[PDB]
Amino acid sequence: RNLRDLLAPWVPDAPSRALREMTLDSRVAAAGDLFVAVVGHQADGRRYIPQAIAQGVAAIIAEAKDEATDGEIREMHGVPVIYLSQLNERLSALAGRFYHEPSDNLRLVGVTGTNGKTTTTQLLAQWSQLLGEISAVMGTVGNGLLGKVIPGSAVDVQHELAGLVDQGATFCAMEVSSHGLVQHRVAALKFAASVFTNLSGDMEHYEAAKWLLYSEHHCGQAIINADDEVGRRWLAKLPDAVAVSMEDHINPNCHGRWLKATEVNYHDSGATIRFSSSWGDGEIESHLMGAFNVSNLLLALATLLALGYPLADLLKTAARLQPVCGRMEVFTAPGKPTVVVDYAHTPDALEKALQAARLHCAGKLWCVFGCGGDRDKGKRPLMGAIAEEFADVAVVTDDNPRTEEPRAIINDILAGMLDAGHAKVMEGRAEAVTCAVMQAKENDVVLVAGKGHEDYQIVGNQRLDYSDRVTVARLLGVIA
Ligand SMILES: Cn1cc(Cl)c(C(=O)NC2CCCC2)n1
Repeated sequence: RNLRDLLAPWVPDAPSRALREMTLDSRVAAAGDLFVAVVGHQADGRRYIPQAIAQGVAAIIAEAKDEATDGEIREMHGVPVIYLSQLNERLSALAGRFYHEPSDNLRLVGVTGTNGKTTTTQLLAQWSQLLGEISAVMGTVGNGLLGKVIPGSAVDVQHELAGLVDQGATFCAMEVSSHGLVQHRVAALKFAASVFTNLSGDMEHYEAAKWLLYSEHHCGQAIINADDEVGRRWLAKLPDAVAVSMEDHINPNCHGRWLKATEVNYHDSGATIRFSSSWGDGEIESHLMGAFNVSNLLLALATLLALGYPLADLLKTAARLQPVCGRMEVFTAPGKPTVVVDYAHTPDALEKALQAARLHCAGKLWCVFGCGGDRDKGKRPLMGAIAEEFADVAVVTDDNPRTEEPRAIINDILAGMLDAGHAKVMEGRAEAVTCAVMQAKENDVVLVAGKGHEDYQIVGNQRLDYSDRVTVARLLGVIA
């Protein structure tokens, strides 16, 4: 890594210096590093130029605004300080070149939208890896190769993706936040494909801003949910985009590429998805629950088809797609009720989970849940209300009561119900789960909400070892 090489595309006669790492933070700027002095959140990194020089950085690239001309080469205490106008915009490109263009050395897929980003990301990474890729994800959960994921500027994005390339990643599924897009955090990334899940006088400027940004990015293949209203607005202007639907929104007059679920059967262990596409028709057996997750799976399918993965191979491997751990995660066993573990711990999330669960439920829908102690009490009656309305049987129990009287939390939940008396109450979460699962009929569904993947119950100050997943698994006679 050389300052001259790094800046060649922009600054013709830049000094030759060996560079170690690239950083925005003067406090971690070691000897040999490239320090990047940016202006932003009422904060100016050019303040910390002498600090960095004193800490022995090899060179500095700084914002030119008010201080210098674009590409102006100065030197301070033997250290090259090079000024670039609108450095915030160019940071991704700068970092990209520094880290040897990671997105040009793997198949990168960006997923944007409000919901389904994490699930769609994980499905893409999974399915691609099942077809021979070494796949990775970068998202809200975290970054890493599939299985080794662990918990943010334009430089960090390029640097992390470079790390995944070094680890042998050939495919990466990236969650692209709306916020990050507006702040040029992915401005210079070569996306093989961009996916849109959903959105949930003014409308003109918002759309204009988004359209403007789109034209500035290398989005690659566009894969869009046509069941979303903004999705169809995108599709109207993008004749090469792939339209995906499960609610009869493909308009075949356009003669574009498409994928639509024709019929879907939500059953006790997942969904059977019959679909047609411009790549051909087929039937997928998904082990994921709810309509939203069919949509996510169809988006991932359409995306991989668009990138040239063969339909027959994707079909062969579809059954092996798993859900995100503790996200509408189904547990079935011969002759026993279906049990779904979900982390839903807010009113809206609980409602979604129950509505999702209902689709797979021939018999009665049971909801086992509680609320956290020593936390905002406002949600408690709201979650009670939702449990009452959208489930047939509400089993109110404990969920991290902490120092707060467990029964006090339950009472707050019950307060929200029209008919608290028809709710079952059982303290001991384990016992309550056991109660729902044991009493439920074969064609019933038990949603165990609130914890999902978490493997602890906080009673008092103790963090006791407990898992919904393990409890459910033992009762059903399977492994979590
Ligand atoms: C600026 N930019 C980068 C990405 Cl990625 C997107 C995006 O939102 N793409 C979705 C709408 C058009 C196709 C899918 N926009």
